Amino acid sequence: EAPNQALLRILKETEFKKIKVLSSGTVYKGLWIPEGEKVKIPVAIKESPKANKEILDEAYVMASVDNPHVCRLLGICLTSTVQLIMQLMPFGCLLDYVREHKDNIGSQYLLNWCVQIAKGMNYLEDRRLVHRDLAARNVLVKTPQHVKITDFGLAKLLGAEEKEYHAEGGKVPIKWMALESILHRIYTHQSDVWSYGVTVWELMTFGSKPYDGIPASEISSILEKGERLPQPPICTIDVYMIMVKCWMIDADSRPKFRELIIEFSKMARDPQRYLVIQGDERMHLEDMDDVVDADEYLI
Amino acid sequence: EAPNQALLRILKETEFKKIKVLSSGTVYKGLWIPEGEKVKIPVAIKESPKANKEILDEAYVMASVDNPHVCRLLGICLTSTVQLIMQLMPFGCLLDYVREHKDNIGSQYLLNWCVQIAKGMNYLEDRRLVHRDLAARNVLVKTPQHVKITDFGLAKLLGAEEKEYHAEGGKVPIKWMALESILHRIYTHQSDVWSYGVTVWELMTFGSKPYDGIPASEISSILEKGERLPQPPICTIDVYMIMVKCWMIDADSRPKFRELIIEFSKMARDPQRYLVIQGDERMHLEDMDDVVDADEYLI
Ligand SMILES: COc1cc2ncnc(Nc3ccc(F)c(Cl)c3)c2cc1OCCCN1CCOCC1
Ligand SMILES: COc1cc2ncnc(Nc3ccc(F)c(Cl)c3)c2cc1OCCCN1CCOCC1
Repeated sequence: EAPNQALLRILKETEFKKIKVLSSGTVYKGLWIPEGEKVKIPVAIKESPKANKEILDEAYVMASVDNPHVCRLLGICLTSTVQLIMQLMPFGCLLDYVREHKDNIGSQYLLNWCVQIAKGMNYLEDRRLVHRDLAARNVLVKTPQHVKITDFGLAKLLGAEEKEYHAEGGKVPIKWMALESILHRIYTHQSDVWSYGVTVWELMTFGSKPYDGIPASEISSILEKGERLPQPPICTIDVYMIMVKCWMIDADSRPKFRELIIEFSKMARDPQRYLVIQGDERMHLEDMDDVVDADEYLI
Repeated sequence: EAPNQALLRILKETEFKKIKVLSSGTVYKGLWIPEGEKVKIPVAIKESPKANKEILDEAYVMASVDNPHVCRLLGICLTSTVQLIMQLMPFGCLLDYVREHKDNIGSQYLLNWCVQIAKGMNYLEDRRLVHRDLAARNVLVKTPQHVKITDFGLAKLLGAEEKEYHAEGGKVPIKWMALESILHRIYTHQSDVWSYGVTVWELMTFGSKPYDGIPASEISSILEKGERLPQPPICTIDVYMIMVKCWMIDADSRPKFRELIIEFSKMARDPQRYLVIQGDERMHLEDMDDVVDADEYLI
C-alpha cells in the first residue's frame, strides 16, 4: 500500500546525558539537549549481529508510529553499541504500577486505561500493524492519566493483502495468546484483541498472573476445553462479558478495538456502575526551566 | 442505577455429557457434573458473528436474573461453537403442555400458572427488565406445579431514567404485542402486561392461536377499531375482565403485574368459582443417587 515516510532521527552522543540506571541490557533515565535548541527532554536510553538486527527492526517500527497512546521514539545513536532514545515514562510499566498502588486505584482510572489502550491498539490496526505482545508489562505510564503501548519487539507491519502473519519459531508469551496463535502461529489484529482481554484482566485483578501456577503447555487444551480466566472480584458482569467476548475461539466473533473504545467509554462515563472497588470515591493519584516533554517536542 | 454483580460461570466441556437431542440450532438434554462435587445436574445445552453476539447478550440477561419463576442459566462454554447450559425443564414449554394435556388440566393449575408467571414478570419489572417476548411458547415447565419464564432473546435491561425502549427494526411477534409497540415500537413493562393478557388467553383456550388465520398487518387496525380476543369458553367474566384490562389502549390503565398476582391468587384460592371446566375435581398431573436439581445447586 502507501510509502512509509517516517523520519528516522540519528542523535549525536554528546547531545544526551545519562542520569541514573533504570534496568539491567541497561536502560538509563537521562536528558536529551538537542542542537542548540534551548530545550531539555527527559528520555529513556537503551544501550549479537542478531541483537543489533533486532533492535533496529524495533526502531524501524517505533519510528513508523505516531499516536498519543503508543510509545514515542526520539531517535537512535549509532555509537559502537547502538542506543535507542525514547520518551521517559516516569511511572514505569502499568503492571508494576497497579501492583504497587492497588489501594489507591479507582474505577475511573482502570476504565480510562482500558479506553486508552484500545485507542492505541485501534491506531496500530489502522497502520496494519499486529503487535503480538500486548500485556500490561508492555504498557508505560507517562502519568496516571496517560498510558502508552510499548514493546514492539515481536511486532509485524503487514505488507500487501497479507491478512495474517504466520510466525516462525521463537519464545512467545503463551498466557496472552489467542488460541489460533498458540496452535498454528497465526497472528491478526483479532489475536491482539485476545491479548487485550488478558491485559484488561491483569488490570482488573490489580496485577495478578494469568493462570498462575499452570504450565504453558497445558494452556492449549484448557482453552479448547472452553475454560477461561475467572471473573475478577471488582468486575460487574458488563465488564467481564467484554473480556470473555475477547476470548471467543471464533476470531471474527471477538470485538474490534474500535468497539472496545466505545464500550469502555460508555462505562468510563459512570465508573462505579461497572467496577465495584472498596473506597473508590476517596482515591487520588535542578536546572529545569527548559524542560519539555517529548509530546511537546515536534520536529 | 446499581452495579450488576451477577457472576457469569464458564464451564469446561468435559464437565458435561449430552444425552439426547431435544431440538434442531440443536439443544441437548444432558448432565452437568461439576468439579469433583459429587453432584449431577440435569441440564439443557444449546449449541454468525451476529449469532454469537446474540447468544452472549442473552447469557448476559439470564445471568443477571435470579427468581424461582425465571429460567436458570448455569453457565456458558466457550468451545469453538458457544454452548449455553440451563436448567433442564423436563415437561418442555407450556404451550405444548396445555396442547398435549388439555383433558387433564384443572382450574387450579391454570390459575397457579397465571400467578407464577405474574410473579416472574413482576420480578423482571423490579429489575427494570422489559421482556418483549412473553408468550406461552416462552414458558417452561419444570413440573406441572412449577413454571418459569424463558427466552430472553428480545429482552432489554433499561438503563438510567430510560422509561421505555424504542426498538430498531427486526422480526417481532405481532399477535402478542401492545398496540404502542406495533405502531411506534415502544416497549414498557406495561406492554409486557398486554402480552401477559394474550398468554393467559392462550392458556385459557388450551393452546389455541391468537387471531388464528388473520395476517399480522391487519392486527393494528382491528385493535384500534376496538376489537379483542374473544372470551374463552371456560372463563368466567371475572377472569376475562382481567384479560381485557390488559388490553386497554391506555398503557397506564392496564393492571400492574403486582396487581395481577393479587387478582389471580384470590381466584386460585377458589378455582371452580372462576374457571368452569368439565371434569375438574377428577384431574391429576440410571446412576442417579447424586442427581440434584439446579434449584438446589447454589454456588
Ligand atoms: C521510570 O521507570 C521507567 C521508565 C521508562 N521510561 C521509558 N522507557 C522505559 N523503558 C525502555 C524500554 C525499552 C527501550 F528501548 C527504552 Cl529506550 C526504554 C522506561 C523504563 C522504566 O523502568 C524500568 C523498570 C523498573 N523496574 C525494573 C527492575 O525492578 C522493577 C522495576
Ligand atoms: C424436555 O423438553 C425440553 C426441555 C428443556 N429444558 C430446558 N431448556 C430447554 N430449551 C432451551 C432453550 C434455549 C436454551 F439456550 C437452552 Cl440451553 C435450552 C428445553 C427444551 C425442551 O424441548 C424442546 C421442545 C421439544 N419440541 C420441539 C420439536 O417438537 C415439539 C416439541
